[PDB]
Amino acid sequence: SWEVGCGAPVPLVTCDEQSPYRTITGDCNNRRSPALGAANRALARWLPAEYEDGLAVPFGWTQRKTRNGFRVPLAREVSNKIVGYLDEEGVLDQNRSLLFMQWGQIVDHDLDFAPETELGSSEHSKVQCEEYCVQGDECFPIMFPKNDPKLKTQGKCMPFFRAGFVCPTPPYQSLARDQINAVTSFLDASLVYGSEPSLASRLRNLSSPLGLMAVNQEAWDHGLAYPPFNNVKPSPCEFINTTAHVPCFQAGDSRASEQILLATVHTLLLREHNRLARELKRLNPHWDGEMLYQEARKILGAFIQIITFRDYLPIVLGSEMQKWIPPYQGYNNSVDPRISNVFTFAFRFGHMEVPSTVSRLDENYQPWGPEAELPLHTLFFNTWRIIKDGGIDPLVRGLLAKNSKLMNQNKMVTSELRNKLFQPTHKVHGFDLAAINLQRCRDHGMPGYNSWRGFCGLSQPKTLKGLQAVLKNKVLAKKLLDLYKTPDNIDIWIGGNAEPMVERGRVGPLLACLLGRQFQQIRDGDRFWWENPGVFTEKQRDSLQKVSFSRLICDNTHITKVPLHAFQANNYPHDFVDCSAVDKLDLSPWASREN
Ligand code: HEM
Ligand SMILES: *[C@@H]1O[C@H](CO)[C@@H](O[C@@H]2O[C@H](CO)[C@@H](O[C@@H]3O[C@H](CO)[C@@H](O)[C@H](O)[C@@H]3O)[C@H](O)[C@H]2NC(C)=O)[C@H](O)[C@H]1NC(C)=O
Ligand SMILES: *[C@@H]1O[C@H](CO)[C@@H](O[C@@H]2O[C@H](CO)[C@@H](O[C@H]3O[C@H](CO)[C@@H](O)[C@H](O)[C@@H]3O)[C@H](O)[C@H]2NC(C)=O)[C@H](O)[C@H]1NC(C)=O
Ligand SMILES: *[C@@H]1O[C@H](CO)[C@@H](O[C@@H]2O[C@H](CO)[C@@H](O[C@H]3O[C@H](CO)[C@@H](O)[C@H](O)[C@@H]3O)[C@H](O)[C@H]2NC(C)=O)[C@H](O)[C@H]1NC(C)=O
Ligand SMILES: *[C@@H]1O[C@H](CO)[C@@H](O[C@@H]2O[C@H](CO)[C@@H](O)[C@H](O)[C@H]2NC(C)=O)[C@H](O)[C@H]1NC(C)=O
Ligand SMILES: [C-]#N
Ligand SMILES: [Ca+2]
Repeated sequence: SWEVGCGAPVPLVTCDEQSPYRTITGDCNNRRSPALGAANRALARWLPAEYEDGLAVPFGWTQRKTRNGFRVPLAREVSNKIVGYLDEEGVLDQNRSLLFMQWGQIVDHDLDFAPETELGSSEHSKVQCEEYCVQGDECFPIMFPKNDPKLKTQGKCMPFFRAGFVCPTPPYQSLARDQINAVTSFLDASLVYGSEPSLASRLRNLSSPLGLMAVNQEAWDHGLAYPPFNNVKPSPCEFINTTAHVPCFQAGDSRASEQILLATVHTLLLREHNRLARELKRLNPHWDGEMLYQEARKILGAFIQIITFRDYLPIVLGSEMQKWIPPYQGYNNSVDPRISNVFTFAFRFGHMEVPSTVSRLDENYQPWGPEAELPLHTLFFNTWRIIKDGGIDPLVRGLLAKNSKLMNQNKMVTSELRNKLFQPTHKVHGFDLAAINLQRCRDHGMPGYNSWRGFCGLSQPKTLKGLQAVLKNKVLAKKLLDLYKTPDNIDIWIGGNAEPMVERGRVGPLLACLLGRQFQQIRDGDRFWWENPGVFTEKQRDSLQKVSFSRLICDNTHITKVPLHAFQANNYPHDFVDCSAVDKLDLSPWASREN
């Protein structure tokens, strides 16, 4: 191999060795190997990278060069021919709330982020990629095929910059390109507390010794908090309505404002922290701020794991859950906690669960005003609809009352995502998330579909008839091969999502496998898992088993009617109960009795 230790912005420090608290960076989780699982290191590889030049050039870069003998089809074309649909009727998941979608994006943002290459602060490279669609260094444009309506209207391509890689970020050359993960691999609520020490400090309110998180001083939501505005300008959130001039929210993660519902749950998590921090002061008045913040931070993270593994994963993986995530047996120092590259694509199954509209409901769960129901596209980087149009209560009710989009082989990704995506850097509402994913798959050097089928010990179709049988769909199998020419070349993202769903889950055989393995590893390899003996006490754990998202809603909003089981489609009011019927989190076990 080569250089068993490359790396940059890898910061400060080494282990307090006996501290009861996680680092912010993720360091010191594992003792023998302290960097394992930290932020700003390469995504792990379960299989060797597959580039056009075996080193870094993505398949589809140089156009005389084929992959296994054939030209790779354009990203946008695979989007246009296989991913899109018009009829939004009957596309909803009859047994999964919109919260099911939303929680996936959170967990996801807790685990991974491969940021786009920068080297662009007063640059025209950003422009050479935007204005001329010139493929070059880090610019790897998504061209439009002939007859694409976007030609007549936007340009010749959609800009697109490659993701960042390890040793440097400028050119480089020596070995195989590995993409960076800028967040910690552990399910540790980093999307709330940050993954950098610098950032994590800024988010805190270090004026009062109460272990609180910095909150907004310009706007309030019925006496309830809002995360602070981010003051970098230009601001994406400002651009979408210059008259309101409302900036994006500032949070542990940089994506918090990407879409209105993600910002919403970001606020719930911010509010639960401060809530905990002051409930913990009540009980332990001697405690100093640092201890409040840290104990609060520990409880909250405990919260995100419990919800994720008890309530979310079982209805995603389904009958495939037990196969991959057997019951807990304690921490295993030999297990690699790092998020694999391919995961960052397998976990994108969620993109096909995002419905076309977002609704605001009143106190009786009725349409909130004349413009209650909004197009998803008008909500990307939209924070003014929250601050200036209702607060989060109308949105939380939407989450609870409305359905997610069911994945459908004939209706994959909604046009609001496939045709009208807003990107922070740019100005237009016309990017394609489906096309970007596909392009990105090649950017990261993903192996194909069959290499992954194999990895997981499933069959590897080689023929139109073979794919037919796997996909249980003739027309899909036919469209897929007309474009890819062989099942070997199909991109992991679309290839994985095209499979029929497993019994009682929301993904198929190949996806269940990739997702399962990863989640089994972050749990078995995390020294601070909430169930691991020593982290919490008998008594503390016992109380933690009682948490639920419904409760999270009750303590932190003015919604008084909620479902018991928030992840499944619930109807109002039959399925809704009073918050007073919902198990609370008993923090008595956190009291420290003296002398
Ligand atoms: C708008 C977007 C969403 C909803 C309205 C949305 C939703 C999800 C869900 C529900 C996911 C999982 C259950 C999920 C996973 C991942 N996404 Fe993501 N998403 C919206 C928009 C975007 C955009 C834009 C990107 C950037 C893609 C790129 O490569 O440039 C994006 C990415 C991802 C992603 C990769 C994260 C990473 O490792 O960098 C997921 C794992 N989503 N989305
Ligand atoms: C940009 O953002 C502003 C919000 O700052 C949006 O303006 C809002 O527009 C509506 C009407 O178009 C105003 O509401 C009106 O009055 C009452 C509500 O009290 C209602 O009953 C009426 O039917 C009507 O809807 C609202 O007050 C106004 N907000 C302000 C203070 O300007 C605007 O629509 C956004 N424009 C863009 C570019 O999206
Ligand atoms: C909508 O999704 C619901 C959420 O998963 C689902 O509820 C699930 O119902 C089954 C009932 O069979 C439960 O699974 C267990 O049931 C019994 C225990 O009574 C066991 O003997 C079984 O082996 C199995 O372990 C789940 O507990 C329950 N899921 C959750 C998370 O609550 C509904 O059935 C779905 N509704 C429709 C219409 O399909
Ligand atoms: C850091 O922590 C500070 C201490 O909690 C916090 O200051 C407090 O801010 C609240 C809310 O803005 C104020 O409480 C309320 O005051 C009257 C009620 O008497 C209301 O009319 C207000 O609207 C408000 O809800 C307190 O006045 C204030 N506490 C003190 C003693 O100054 C800071 O806001 C926190 N800083 C950040 C950036 O989050
Ligand atoms: C911790 O997990 C590891 C990793 O799976 C397990 O290690 C296995 O150990 C056996 C010998 O006992 C070897 O044959 C395999 O190489 C390992 N499994 C694989 C495929 O990685 C181990 O079971 C766990 N250790 C403890 C103490 O629970
Ligand atoms: C994710 N966006
Ligand atoms: Ca994390």
